[PDB]
Amino acid sequence: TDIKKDNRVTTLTTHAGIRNSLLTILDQLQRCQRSLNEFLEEKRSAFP
Amino acid sequence: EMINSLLSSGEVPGLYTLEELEPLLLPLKDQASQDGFFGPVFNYFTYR
Repeated sequence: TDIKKDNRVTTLTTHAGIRNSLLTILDQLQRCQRSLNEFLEEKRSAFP
Repeated sequence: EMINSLLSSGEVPGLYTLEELEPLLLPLKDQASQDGFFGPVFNYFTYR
């Protein structure tokens, strides 16, 4: 949404500490992948 | 007075230094990441 407000490319250098926001979003996506392992094996047993 | 603080808040004030919190709370970032509790590691330690 804030990128939708201002679309100048050097605004990401000057936002409100985005670095830990990006790293934490990546880490939580890694963890929901590790939660999805079981469903992946279900669909692998589904289609050969 | 120390027991009054440790009852009321959850911390004991002026007990640890600054250097003696990172090699001790360092094994808690993993469960801190997985559980969903945010902020620094010391609030998670106090909550436990």
